[PDB]
Amino acid sequence: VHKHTGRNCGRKFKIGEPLYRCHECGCDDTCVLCIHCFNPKDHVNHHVCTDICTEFTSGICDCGDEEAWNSPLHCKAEE
Ligand SMILES: [Zn+2]
Ligand SMILES: [Zn+2]
Ligand SMILES: [Zn+2]
Repeated sequence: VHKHTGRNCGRKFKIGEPLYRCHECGCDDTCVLCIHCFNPKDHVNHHVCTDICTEFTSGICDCGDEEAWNSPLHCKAEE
């Protein structure tokens, strides 16, 4: 399971995969969540940007890295 209780997700994105950013929740605009972690319940009427990962925008999921977020998140994998 994609659960990562007690630590950061750190799941590396692949080309073509969805990445989730939130204007208000994200510390900065490099702060991202993977599909397994992003919980819509955390972001009702938030300005959520879901992009498709390309060759350029390569990185990792920030779920569970509390320094990357302004609000406490509730991992979707944990459900
Ligand atoms: Zn994740
Ligand atoms: Zn997570
Ligand atoms: Zn949000």
